[PDB]
Amino acid sequence: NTCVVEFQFMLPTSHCQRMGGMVSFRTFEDFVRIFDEVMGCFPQSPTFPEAGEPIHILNVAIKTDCDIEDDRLAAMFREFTQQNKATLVDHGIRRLTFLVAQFPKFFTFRARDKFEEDRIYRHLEPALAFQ
Amino acid sequence: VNKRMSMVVSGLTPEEFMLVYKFARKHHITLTNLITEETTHVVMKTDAEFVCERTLKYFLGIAGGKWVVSYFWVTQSIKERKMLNEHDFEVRGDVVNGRNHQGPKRARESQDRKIFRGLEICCYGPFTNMPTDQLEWMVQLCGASVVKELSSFTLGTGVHPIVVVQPDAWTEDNGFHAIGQMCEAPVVTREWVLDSVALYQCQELDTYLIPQIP
Amino acid sequence: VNKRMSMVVSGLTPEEFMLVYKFARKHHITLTNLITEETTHVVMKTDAEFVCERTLKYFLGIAGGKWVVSYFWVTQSIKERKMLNEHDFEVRGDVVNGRNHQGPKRARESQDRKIFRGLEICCYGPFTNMPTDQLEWMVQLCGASVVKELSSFTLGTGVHPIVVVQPDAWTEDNGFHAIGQMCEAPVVTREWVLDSVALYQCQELDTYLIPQIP
Repeated sequence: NTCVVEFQFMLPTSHCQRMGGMVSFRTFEDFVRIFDEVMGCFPQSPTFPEAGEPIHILNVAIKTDCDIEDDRLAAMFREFTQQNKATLVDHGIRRLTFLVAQFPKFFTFRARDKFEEDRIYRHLEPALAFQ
Repeated sequence: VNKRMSMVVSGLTPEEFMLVYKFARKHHITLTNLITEETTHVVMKTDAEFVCERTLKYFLGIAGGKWVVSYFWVTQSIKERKMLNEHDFEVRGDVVNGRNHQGPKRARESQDRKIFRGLEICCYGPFTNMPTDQLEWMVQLCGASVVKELSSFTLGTGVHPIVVVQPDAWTEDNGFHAIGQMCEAPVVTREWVLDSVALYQCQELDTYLIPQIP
Repeated sequence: VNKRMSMVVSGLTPEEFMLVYKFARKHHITLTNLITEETTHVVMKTDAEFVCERTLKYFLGIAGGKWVVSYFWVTQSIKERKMLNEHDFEVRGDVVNGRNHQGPKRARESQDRKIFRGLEICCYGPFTNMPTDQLEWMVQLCGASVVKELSSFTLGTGVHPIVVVQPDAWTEDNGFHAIGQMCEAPVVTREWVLDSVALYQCQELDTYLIPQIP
């Protein structure tokens, strides 16, 4: 029940490396049951190269095309972060952005080490917000 | 030297074993395929009410007083991104011998009064789904003195010899009904031991006694 | 009791590990995820010429003189439904230290003369991808005497002290250049040990010597 893309990038003087995961889903509910593969690949035994920190991005696509009720909306969405701050416990996650579709309405909850959710960046993805 | 963490699993599909291995993988926890004295935790596949199947590792786990926990403890610590407490998911029983017989639980907390302490058990081959030497380890773990051959039975009033057979494994012969003529010991099916082990309480032989020929 | 067959696997992706767990179960073979003194067999992921990758378990396998065989013995048994001879699948080398250096083979055949018997090696934390106590177990299995702290070094003409560090593991700090001021001993990288263990032959320190600051 989980569709995964992997992210891989680095800092261009934004503020070295980290990975990410985006998964596209129908309802936010289905995610938290479909939780367990996102945390599955967070893999391969340790290697020993030659002789001689939150690092996960998370964006979730959601549907059910709801409307104005940002309070009841994001509050429900928010208490997923506050119920499992475990995300922070699993070697920390940089960002949890919730994306609800119809342009996509973002519900950005970023807690790399932080409070769950940032208010300036709601309705926008902070990589593109840099513009 | 101190003991290390060590889990074994039972009743899992292949895809499911990797999840326990993955749990063991993250925290370098020992995970074996044969249950031994070095094995410390036994992970059982259960339903929502922490009721499991009867496997070789379940019985052998009880005999050794090892931590017998439900497989749902593993999925939940990963599922919730925390390191939850194993004890909340301990299995309480099975679908044959009772829904709350607390066999595994009593065995861990009662290793000082093993159910077969002071009993002499002969593991009478052949066996299916359970090696003879593993059943011997089981009764060994339960305080019984293992007797390898019928002539080695102790003769005495204070000794309690018991011949344990599995009627199911025999198909060519009815020989298990004649041991009582050859020795002084009750003859019961292996399920008496397994049930006694499954419950960790020495059951009364009455329902499991095997008829002898006078 | 005599020792039994007991395997660990190394360098396998999760999907490959699942094939071995099913394999070990049918013939009641012990299969663990952590390598110990009781472990007798080490199953390595290799190429077609029995040349493998460098993992934590590969080195530890050689140090203990355990049977080191290739992962391909399992894959071959399904195609032909036989249990072919493992010795035919002994790993011959690795992609770093040589394609035919026979490290594992010599280790089995040289358990009476371990290469670091009578040497004092100091395993200097911290480490990544390898627990400190496991490398200590590694050099212990190869006959070295572990010295926990620099002041605890044995002082004598017959003693050869060595401080082992991993320059890669330090971040924030340049500490591997200051050991010469802390003790009277050559300082070499952990990779010298790792190469020595992988080959089971004491390598020349020259290329691995770590520059000190006077």
